[PDB]
Amino acid sequence: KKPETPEEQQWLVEAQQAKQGQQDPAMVQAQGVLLQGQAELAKAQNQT
Amino acid sequence: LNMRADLETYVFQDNLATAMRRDGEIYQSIVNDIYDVPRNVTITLEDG
Repeated sequence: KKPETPEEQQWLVEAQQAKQGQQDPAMVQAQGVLLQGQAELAKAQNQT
Repeated sequence: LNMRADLETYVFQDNLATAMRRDGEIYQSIVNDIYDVPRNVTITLEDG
């Protein structure tokens, strides 16, 4: 959307870069339920 | 259209009698720093 500064400015730009910073690890972390299946490949190499 | 004509002269009548009533909302007053005047408007600088 980008700031249009209607009555607020400081809280917009601050939390804008902070919300974008949350998105980057979050999408990778969402794969965590499927990381259980990837961990089977890790355990496969570990037992051997 | 005539109602909108009445509202056209509303701003040029009421504002004299009542006093003031410039539209919009802009930071000019105390509770932290004052005004907005110097240079360009800018993102969270000059008065902070």
